[PDB]
Amino acid sequence: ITDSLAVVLQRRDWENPGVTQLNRLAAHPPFASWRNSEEARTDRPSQQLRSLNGEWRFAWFPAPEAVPESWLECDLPEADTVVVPSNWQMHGYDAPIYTNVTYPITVNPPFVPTENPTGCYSLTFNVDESWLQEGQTRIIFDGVNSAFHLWCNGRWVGYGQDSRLPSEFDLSAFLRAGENRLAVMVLRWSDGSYLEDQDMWRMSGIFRDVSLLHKPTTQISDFHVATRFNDDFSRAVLEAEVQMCGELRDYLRVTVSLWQGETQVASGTAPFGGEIIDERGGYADRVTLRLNVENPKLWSAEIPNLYRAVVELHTADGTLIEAEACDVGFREVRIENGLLLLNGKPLLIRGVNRHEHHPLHGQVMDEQTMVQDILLMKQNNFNAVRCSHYPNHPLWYTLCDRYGLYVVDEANIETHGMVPMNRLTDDPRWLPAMSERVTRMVQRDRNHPSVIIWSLGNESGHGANHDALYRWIKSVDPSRPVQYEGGGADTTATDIICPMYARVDEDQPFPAVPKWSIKKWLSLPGETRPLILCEYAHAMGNSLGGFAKYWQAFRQYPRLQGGFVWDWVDQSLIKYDENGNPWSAYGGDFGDTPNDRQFCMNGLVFADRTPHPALTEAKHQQQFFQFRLSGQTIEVTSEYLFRHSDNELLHWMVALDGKPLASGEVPLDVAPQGKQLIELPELPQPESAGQLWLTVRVVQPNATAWSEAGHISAWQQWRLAENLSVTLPAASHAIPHLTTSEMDFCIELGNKRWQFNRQSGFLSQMWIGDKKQLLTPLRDQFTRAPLDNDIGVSEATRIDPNAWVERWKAAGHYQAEAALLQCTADTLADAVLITTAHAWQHQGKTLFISRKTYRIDGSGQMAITVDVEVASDTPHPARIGLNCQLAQVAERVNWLGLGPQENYPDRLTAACFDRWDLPLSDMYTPYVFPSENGLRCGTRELNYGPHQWRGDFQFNISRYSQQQLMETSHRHLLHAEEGTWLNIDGFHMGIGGDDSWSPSVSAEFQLSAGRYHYQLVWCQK
Amino acid sequence: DIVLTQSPATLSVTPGNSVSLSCRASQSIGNDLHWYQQKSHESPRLLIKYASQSISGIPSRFSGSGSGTDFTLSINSVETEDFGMYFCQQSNSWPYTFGGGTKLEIK
Amino acid sequence: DVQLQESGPSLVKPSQTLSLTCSVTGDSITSDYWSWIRKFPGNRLEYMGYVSYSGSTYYNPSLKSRISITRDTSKNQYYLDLNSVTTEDTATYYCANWDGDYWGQGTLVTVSAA
Repeated sequence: ITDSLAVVLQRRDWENPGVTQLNRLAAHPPFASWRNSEEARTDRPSQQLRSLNGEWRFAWFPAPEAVPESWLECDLPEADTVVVPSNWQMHGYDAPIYTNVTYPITVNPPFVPTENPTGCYSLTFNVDESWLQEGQTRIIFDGVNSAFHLWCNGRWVGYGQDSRLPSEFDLSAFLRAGENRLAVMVLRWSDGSYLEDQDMWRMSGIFRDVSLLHKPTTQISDFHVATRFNDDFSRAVLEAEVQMCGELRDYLRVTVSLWQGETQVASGTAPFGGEIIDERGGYADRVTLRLNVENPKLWSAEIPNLYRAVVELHTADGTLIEAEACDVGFREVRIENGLLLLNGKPLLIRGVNRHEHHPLHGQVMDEQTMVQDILLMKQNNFNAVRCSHYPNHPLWYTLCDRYGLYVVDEANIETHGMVPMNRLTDDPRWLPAMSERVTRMVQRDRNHPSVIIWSLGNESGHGANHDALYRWIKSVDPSRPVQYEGGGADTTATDIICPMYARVDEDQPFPAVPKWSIKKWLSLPGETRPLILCEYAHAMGNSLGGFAKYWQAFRQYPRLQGGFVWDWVDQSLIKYDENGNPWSAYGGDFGDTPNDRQFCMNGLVFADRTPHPALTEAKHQQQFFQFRLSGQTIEVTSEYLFRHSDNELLHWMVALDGKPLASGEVPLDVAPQGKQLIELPELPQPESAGQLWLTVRVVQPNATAWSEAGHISAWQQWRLAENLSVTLPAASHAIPHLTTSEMDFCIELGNKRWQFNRQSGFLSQMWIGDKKQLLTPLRDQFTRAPLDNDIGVSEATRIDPNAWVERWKAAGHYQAEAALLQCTADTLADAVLITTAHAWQHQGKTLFISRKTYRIDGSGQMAITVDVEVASDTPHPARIGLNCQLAQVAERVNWLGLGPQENYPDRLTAACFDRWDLPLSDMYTPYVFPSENGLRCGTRELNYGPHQWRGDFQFNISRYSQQQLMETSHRHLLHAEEGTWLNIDGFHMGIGGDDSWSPSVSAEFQLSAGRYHYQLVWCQK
Repeated sequence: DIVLTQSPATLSVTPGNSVSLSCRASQSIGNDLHWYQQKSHESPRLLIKYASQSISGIPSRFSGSGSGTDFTLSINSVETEDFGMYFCQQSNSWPYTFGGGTKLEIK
Repeated sequence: DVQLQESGPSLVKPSQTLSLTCSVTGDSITSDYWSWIRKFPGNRLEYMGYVSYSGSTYYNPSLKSRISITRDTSKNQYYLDLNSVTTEDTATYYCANWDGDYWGQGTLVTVSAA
């Protein structure tokens, strides 16, 4: 009766931050209740721990109030059979909302909307009579979003908030032998939502596991581990504090044993009863053991040395009541003298922020996915990850512990959408709610070695609540530093200056919360903390420009210990078309309102875990070996702090314009922080013209746990020499004929013919034989289909006049009209010479001026020479080159320049100069939100079909015009055009990326010279 | 690629008795080893995933253990419906590969 | 609930292209990763490949570029195309989701000159 919906729902606990839970057990590290020490030791599975994951019955309602009392007693006819865990939006019930800042619901704390999507889950299951004789049977939900009430066998059990941490209830007295039934009612919105405003899809449900754990009556209630070291780490102390619940009987003992493999390293036994703590005594229900470990193997992301710790609760006669365990990693984390140290050396964090996202499963995580992510990261030169912005699925820590990644664990607290940001975090009334989001995280994850820093949440301004919570942590677990960026990045609530999007060299001095240039921030008066960016280098779409600038500061300034790139995966979701064809969806694609569109796609990898090209630029910049070339000696520097180059080979090689002349291989013997000298054999040197390039690669000959054999971990290339070509071509056998007309000029020579339209001034067509080559005339191009960064936050509604695109738009770039100023043909001794001039103007303003000369010679080669003039007072153009639509469509593209991957000017350090050959398909980058892409810089020669262009340029080539790109919201809607679109740039502006909501292109990468010159040679084979 | 070797190739047992099947990887695959059952004229059926994780709808008598290179599938008290082929499969690295299989027959 | 079913020719000639269709009912093809697995006459299983949500494909190197896996959301089906088949391609072909929870019934395809 008092179990009635009617009664229960009445209190509206989900509209009250003063009730965060009802009848929930305390937090603690992961338990299994093994009843045999070996299983515990070997991490075998505990029969005392049962999963309730699977098929559950579910029914959706628009408001908690629309639930029928019946539900409590019996299933529902119309209840569907759903799989758990899952996100009900993933099943169709309601839509997922992709909003960033702006809260999904209306801001009226602590109220929530009356229309509040309720999901009723139910499960019928069996409890074995043995579980009811003794012990305690409790239930666990690893993640319920956002809040929920619970009934068992028609009785009300409890309530819980906090989507990202476990809620546990003792079912001990509601359970009946055999058949039991659970009724779980999950509310989408609650007062907890006010604290969960992270930039991500807004979903709901029982999205993490459900389990049953059977514990003895007298049991281990919690335990913590700690490791102290001596000056040189040659000796450690493992300290374990154990607490128990139940009746304390003198025959009770505890044994803590430390294994390393099969080998027991240390063991300790004792009975309950701690040291005197105060005037009343000590804890009789606790015991602390201390094990001495000589020459412990240390844990690090470089070498994840782990031990196993077993905690046995037994009686003195040797009888085991129960056992728990955890992996142990010996490491010390400290900030000392402005530096963050790990095991005494200073880290350089090569990290990334990662959300729990699956395109198919929404926010439900699985082992496979976790592992994939981990390996990609490790393969790509990452050390660390930040749990943006809440505690993750438990297994995560374990994997990191094991594979080796540093983890920053973060409280599930984000109130980004309040005004001001502080509003709740400065309010004592939210102190409790917040408090639980921090404390429980710590109680749960504190024993993992991978966790090296605690974070108070994200973007919730800076309030007195943070200060308190930060102090709490420091008191409770001084083993790790605390960080929080809110309120300016350097408040009293953080041990590290941890801004987001601070530029390297430029300051952004917003009122109250400026973002100084990182190099400058450190030397502000009185400042002494280390600086590590919590988010930097916004990887949204065609991005990552300038990435290297960061890497370089990091390397030059000690107190700049790296940062976390934003972010790992694109938060795109899968949708299906008219023919059961899938496609990547984003903000607002689910009729979701209000929404932030593409803003959910900032990953380095696509939702399927396939990489964006940016990923390489990272990989290379973050590489652990560094090179310098001096004469014919290569100096190698190791950035490893703990390990020796012991699975590393260096391959070297010399080549002249793509042609290999020499190769070597040399095994690296460099210690962490060491140098290795490498002298090369006498290097060949040819008479032939061209550039000679040295390229080196570090290879991992043997496979590791996260890499295959032959994995390349680093590389670098240098230009060694140049033999300039002092050779004049063979005087043409033939001579081209010029046929004039009033419409055009024709040039014929051989089967070849070229036509220039005298009215437009462009080369309108060309034939090889009877076949035409163009579909579109060759013409000047000064624009580009806007990248995400060019656009920023500019919308049709709300225009951002500062966004590059807006400027360009406003100035007429996109709609300027050419103007023939001149077009002449002249006959040279051995060639024809065409000469043109256009002016591009908009509203009587001449933006640019293009002046060319085409010169066709007996060789049947045309040489284009171009010279642009850009008005000082017009926004600098995105680019400067030509384009045209070719008639042909070939299978491959071959070029001699940077590649193989897409590379832009402020994003090309990872690319190598060489001869690349790839399929056309590979020259297009499927950024879900179409834009200019696929560029390759420093090209010297490009070959497509019978064409060959030569010079110094950047280019791109696909089946999509710039216009089509520019006009398609999703990549799935693009259609291949008639032939091949070719864009050949003499120059291209950088892509930026410091952030994606303000101009981020550094000046060095802006086409601001005024005068631009370039030349080409088009010809055939 | 990763090679999975299963042993024994064939195992005869009398219903009621328990058995354990072995699967070893040529190199470490962490916990990315799954077990499948396959009967004549039928598609494979997933029994255990990620070395030891249980699957809804599968008899409780099936359990998995192991990590790295050595894994085991155990059947506590074999039933007649258990006779057939058992294959392990790794998903740690592409291409995913299957073991050669162990045939479980009545003795 | 979800159901998968293979369809297509049971007999093909050497050198031709073997093409199979996997019809998915109960849920969208955009809601999972899809695979093709085959069993050779000698009880040997081979994971041919799979297509994930982004459209990226993974093919077994053993297939020497003869394989193509595609999708059609409008028909809620995905396909397997194996070119230049030989007697070595005679096997029972199955479609299943990446998780391995849903499998088709499997279809025998025999490659013979006759």
